[PDB]
Amino acid sequence: RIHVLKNIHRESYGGVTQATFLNGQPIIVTSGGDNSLKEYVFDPSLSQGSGDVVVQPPRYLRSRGGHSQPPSYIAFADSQSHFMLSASKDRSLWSFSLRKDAQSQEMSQRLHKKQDGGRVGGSTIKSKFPEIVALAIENARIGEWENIITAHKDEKFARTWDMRNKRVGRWTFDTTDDGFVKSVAMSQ
Amino acid sequence: GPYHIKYAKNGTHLLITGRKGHVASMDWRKGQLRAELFLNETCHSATYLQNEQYFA
Amino acid sequence: DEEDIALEFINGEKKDKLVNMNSFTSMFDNIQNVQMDTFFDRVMKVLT
Amino acid sequence: SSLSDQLAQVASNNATVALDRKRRQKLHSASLIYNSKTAATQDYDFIFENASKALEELSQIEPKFAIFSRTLFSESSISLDRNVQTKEEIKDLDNAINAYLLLASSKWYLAPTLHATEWLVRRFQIHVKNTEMLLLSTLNYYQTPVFKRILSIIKLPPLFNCLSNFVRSEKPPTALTMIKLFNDMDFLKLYTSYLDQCIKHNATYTNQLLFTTCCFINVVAFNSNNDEKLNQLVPILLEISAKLLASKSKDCQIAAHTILVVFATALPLKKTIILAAMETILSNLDAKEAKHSALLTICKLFQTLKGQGNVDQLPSKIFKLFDSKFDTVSILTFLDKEDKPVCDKFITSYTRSIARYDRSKLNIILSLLKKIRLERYEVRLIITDLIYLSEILEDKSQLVELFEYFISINEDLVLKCLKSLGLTGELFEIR
Amino acid sequence: DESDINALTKILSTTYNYKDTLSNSKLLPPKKLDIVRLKDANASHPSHSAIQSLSFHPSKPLLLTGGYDKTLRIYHIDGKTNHLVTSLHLVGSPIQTCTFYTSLSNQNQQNIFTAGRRRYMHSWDLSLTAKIEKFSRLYGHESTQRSFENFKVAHLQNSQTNSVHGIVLLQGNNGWINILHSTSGLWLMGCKIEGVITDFCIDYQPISRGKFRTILIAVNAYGEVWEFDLNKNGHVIRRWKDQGGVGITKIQVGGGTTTTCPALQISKIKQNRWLAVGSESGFVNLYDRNNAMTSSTPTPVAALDQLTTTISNLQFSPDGQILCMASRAVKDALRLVHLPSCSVFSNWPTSGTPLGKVTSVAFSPSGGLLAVGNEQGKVRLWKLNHY
Amino acid sequence: NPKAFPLADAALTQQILDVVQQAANLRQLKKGANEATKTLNRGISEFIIMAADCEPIEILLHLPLLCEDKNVPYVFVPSRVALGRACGVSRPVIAASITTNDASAIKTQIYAVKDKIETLL
Amino acid sequence: DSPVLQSAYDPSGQYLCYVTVALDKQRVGVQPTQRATWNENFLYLEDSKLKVTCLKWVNDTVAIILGMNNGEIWLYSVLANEVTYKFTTGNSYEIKDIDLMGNQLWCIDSSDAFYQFDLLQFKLLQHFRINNCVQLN
Amino acid sequence: SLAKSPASTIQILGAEKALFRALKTKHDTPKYGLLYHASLVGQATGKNKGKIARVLAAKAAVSLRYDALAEDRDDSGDIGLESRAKVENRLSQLEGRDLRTT
RNA sequence: UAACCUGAACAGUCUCAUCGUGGC
Repeated sequence: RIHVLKNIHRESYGGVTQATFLNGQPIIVTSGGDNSLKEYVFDPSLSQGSGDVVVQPPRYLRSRGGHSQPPSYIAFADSQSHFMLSASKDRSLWSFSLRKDAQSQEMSQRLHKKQDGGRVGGSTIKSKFPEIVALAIENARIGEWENIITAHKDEKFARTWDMRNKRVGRWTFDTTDDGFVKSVAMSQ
Repeated sequence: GPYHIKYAKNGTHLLITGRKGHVASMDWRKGQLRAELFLNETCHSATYLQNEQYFA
Repeated sequence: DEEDIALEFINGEKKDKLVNMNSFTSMFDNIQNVQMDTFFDRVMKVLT
Repeated sequence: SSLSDQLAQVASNNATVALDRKRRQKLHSASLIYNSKTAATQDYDFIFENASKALEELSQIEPKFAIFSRTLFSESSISLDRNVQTKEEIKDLDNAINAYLLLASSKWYLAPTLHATEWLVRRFQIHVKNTEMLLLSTLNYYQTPVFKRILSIIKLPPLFNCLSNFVRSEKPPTALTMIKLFNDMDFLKLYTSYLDQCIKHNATYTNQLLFTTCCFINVVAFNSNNDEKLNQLVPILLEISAKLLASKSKDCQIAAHTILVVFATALPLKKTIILAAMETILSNLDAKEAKHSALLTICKLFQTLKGQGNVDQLPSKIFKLFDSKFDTVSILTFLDKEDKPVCDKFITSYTRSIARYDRSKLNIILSLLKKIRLERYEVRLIITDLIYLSEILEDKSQLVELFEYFISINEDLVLKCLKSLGLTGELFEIR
Repeated sequence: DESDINALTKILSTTYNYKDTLSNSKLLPPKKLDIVRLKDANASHPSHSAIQSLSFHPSKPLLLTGGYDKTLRIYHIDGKTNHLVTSLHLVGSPIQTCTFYTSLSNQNQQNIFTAGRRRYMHSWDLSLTAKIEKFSRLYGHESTQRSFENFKVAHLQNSQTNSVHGIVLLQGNNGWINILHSTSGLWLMGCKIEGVITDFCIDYQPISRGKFRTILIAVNAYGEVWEFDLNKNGHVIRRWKDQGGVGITKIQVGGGTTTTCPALQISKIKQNRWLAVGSESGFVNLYDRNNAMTSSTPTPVAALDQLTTTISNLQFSPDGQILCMASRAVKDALRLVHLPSCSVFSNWPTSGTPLGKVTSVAFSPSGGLLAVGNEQGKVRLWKLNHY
Repeated sequence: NPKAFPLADAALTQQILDVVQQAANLRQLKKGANEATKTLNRGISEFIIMAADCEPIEILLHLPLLCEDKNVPYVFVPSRVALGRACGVSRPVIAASITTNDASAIKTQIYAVKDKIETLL
Repeated sequence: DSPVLQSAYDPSGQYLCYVTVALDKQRVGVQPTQRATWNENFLYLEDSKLKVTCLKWVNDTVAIILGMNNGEIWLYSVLANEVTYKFTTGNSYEIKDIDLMGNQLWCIDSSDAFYQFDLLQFKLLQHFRINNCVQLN
Repeated sequence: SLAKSPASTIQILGAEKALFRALKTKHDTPKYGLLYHASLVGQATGKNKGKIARVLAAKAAVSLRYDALAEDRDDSGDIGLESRAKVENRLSQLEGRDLRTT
């Protein structure tokens, strides 16, 4: 048994639904019911004499994907109707392209560093943010600082995001009255 | 660009020219290149003179 | 009394030696022309 | 990619072809005996004739080199150039070189093998073409100047990357460097394939088995604190344990015993894996030192076994196989040793398998559990299946005297098991 | 090539996991814990002081916290929402030790005994107004007991009837332990050790059906340990010496019924297997009382040295497989040492565990659940997934 | 061990190890046999504590021989493990010299323990 | 948030059944809604991860059916303190809802399956599943 | 008189003029002395021959004052042999390390 | 009666050490 790629697709959406080798090629395309299509490639062997017994494990290559759950919120990122921000119940914020579907990219949730230098809390096993109730994007100062302000399900602070970097921001705005965020806005 | 090829008169050295600017003189049968110069105007052709030591 | 049986089962457990990073680093010095059964009991002395 | 990268690839392909005098000198001065200024002036006839002398010496020491005198050391091979024949002739002579190297891996302490493989280094360029097999064959000799010499002249493979600060150095690689070399996974797959060819062609020698087992148990020791690396590592070293147990050498069998005992005490393996491991241990047990190591190995592998199901009766096939390899006198004697091994859970499983599968040898289980002391759950399960033995078959003096032993010690416990199932007056009326 | 001694190869080619699965383990794996963090137990209602003592209920899901702000709070704990059951503020009486007592006869009393640096000790009778009584009479022995701080509650049998009653045990000045009734407050007996009494613990051992025996185990500062049989008159049965150990702060037993893992039913009383003597340098000797009740200079099975300042808590988990060393002197000084292997778990606590300055610790009797109270006034709560 | 003269009883060894612990907190002791003999040579030791627990005791019983030349008090305690705990290191300590000081906070405790030592000489 | 995880009245609103956590294990208790007509004993779920997903009062030995998260419907009498009968499906899927009409119990599964049980016969009568209904709760 | 000297003195015992010039001006003292010609220090190489000159002087102080101060001594080399085993495996564990990165 | 020691008893207005720089 060469290798096992575990959790290559979600079991709840069907597992790996079709996997096929492109023939003559060391690349295999998988697709699952979680709205995802991946490719995995076999690199050539690392031993220069044996080869057939030292099989390097398959690594990841390109993939396309979308939301695995129906989206819960929708906004347009700019006045040109090129990108649109889209948040789903599977707790991901995607930025989908209306012009060319290769440009669709998941906004990353990799947090910044704390401003003073203290530790940030949270679980070690990183999971995605609670699913997005509302959002408000105003790209007047885009690239300059935080640009999207978003409000999640049953939590008392609103995160920010940067659409230029396509990532989370440094700030989570609290409500200061122990109430969940019911709306967000931002000025132009 | 498209590469004009040229060999030395004994087959030891190879001289390639890109159409864009990339001229490389090399020992194609070892792995030794001895000139890789990017002359950013459109080059057309090259040749060795009497050696791998000079090329036009 | 299944809790009492479970407590006597976890009570009849004896202290063992665990493998460290460096429980076997000092064997290369004396793997020279000794026999393999002497190596086996030299390992078993480390494990016990 | 870039042009200098693609040209480095074509240099690495054309590494061995001498395309002028300076490359021929730099490429022919790589000797294993002489220094560069002598080695560059030597011929093929000179190094061939004294390598043929050394192969005659090596062949009268060990007579399996005569066919290498027929093919690899013949006089057609003076003019045989390596990089002028096709891939099929290349793979023919490269498994010829692999055969010579894993035959002469054992002989590396005596100078005829140095002067003989000098000709493989200088004619067939095996320091740069067949280099992985050369390193893997002489890996044992790493404190020695012959491994210093092959490291000085070698071109190092990408799997052997940590030896790159010990090439052209005056000090030998250290043991921690050897464990860092073995700690990779692709290197572990490479070395286990090398051992598979060794075990297949019957060339495993005891210095190699010692070095291999030392580096393996140090890999397990280094990875003893990350379970995902141990779990990546289990079907490699247990596979090589199966392939060492599936051979005839007592030395390689107890090498596999060492690997199995360290690996089972490093992580708690599955019960069925431990049982199949003891089946593979017993299925080829022929020696005596192998029997000593096999009994100690099966005892520790059953000791390192937790949960509901540690001390069941081991099944009928494996129990009668363990009987055919180890009878009663062997088990009783080994328990009577004053060094006191820890044989608790295995001896409990053994006596319960006797009570389910033999039903004649109960005086011996009285004597052996008189010898060694057990725990409360062990003797509780023993007396429960003795109670079931009394209720299935008629209760004679051997079962009666067993219950006299279980009355003479810990009578409250046998009362507790009878009250959990049965009655004391009813059991005394039974027997 | 082929169509379809190989037992190991076949079992490896079929298996994919290679370790014990979930519940066919029944005893803890060493060196790697499995411990999730729950909601902080006193997060619902904050504490106004360092949390000086902490005890779970023997049966109910209740956690009693208490500290120098002279109030004691009971929390219904669960995973999500640890709420506050009730809360009683004793004015002018800062509390230092607070214990759920639950008798063995009817298991229906549910007293809370609490005490601080005072010449009295309160006893709240749990009734879900609040009826509390005050013990303030040492019946002739007030000179040798000037502060009710260090008490422990235990069970005692009459040994001519099979009638048990609770005793509280007060650690006094000279070497004295004053044992007195937990309902009437009558001074029953006293046990004097020779030196500076620093700590003590209670061991029980069964004798027959329905009879057990209570042993008080009291340690000098120097390291010498007295064991008093006190189901008879409080007379010494064993006197031994701790190997090493010069400033001795805390002794504990474990592996059976301690005062912190209490038995609900008299037939469920067990003999303790382990005994840990933790010292001022952070050294914790560990003795195995399945063989170390005979030697009279017994050697420890291991001396742990992992945390370097003064041992102020050391508690055994109810199964008796983890010991918890803890120090209130520096921050984050808590270790969980697995035993019998006597090896500290290396994956918890990490550098980011919000342990704080650990000034109390408690183990749940059923759930497998740590509560750790620090000097900021926070009980943090963890669940061990082996249980 | 028989040849470990004056050995302390429990009360004297408890107060010896108490003054060792507070001298270790005041950084006023030299722990180890070689450092004890260095303080013996330099004449800056108040008294020497040794352990009657080392398996060769002859690695110890040489600093008595230059204690009785400089008439500095010396004493034996029964446990090298407990002496190491008192000195406040993680290793067993075989001998320890409490060094001299005249502005020391624990000067009175050092003097009381050394008088109790030189009563039994 | 509330500690009471599940709760339901009997018909006529005379008793309240309620599932709360008790130090990592679920417990099911019944209280009378007026004392003028405590109840200190609970059903204890003995596993730390087995939990009640739904509950329904039956209507005459009075009982609760507790739909668990391991493909079981426990049937638990309240005057006594044991689960009297353990209905089980063939699976391990948590069950999202139950109901009953008379003696005929019906239940839905996390694999969107319908099961029918008979309280008078203690048997799984029917098992089926229907198209385009795929997230039933 | 050699037995009642500390192990640091037994380390530097031969190198008195280098020692006292390197103390009377504030320089770095020698590390070998007369003990440099021991076979173990010969086996060491680098700065760890200073290191095992130190550990060899420590174990040599142990063995030397055992020999001078024992009365039930047996002339059989037992304490010196266990001390030599300690020094040899210490020399092994600091010749096994290497300052290179592999 | 006291003195002294001692329990987690310096340190957010951060405390302390050491080497320097400029003017305690």
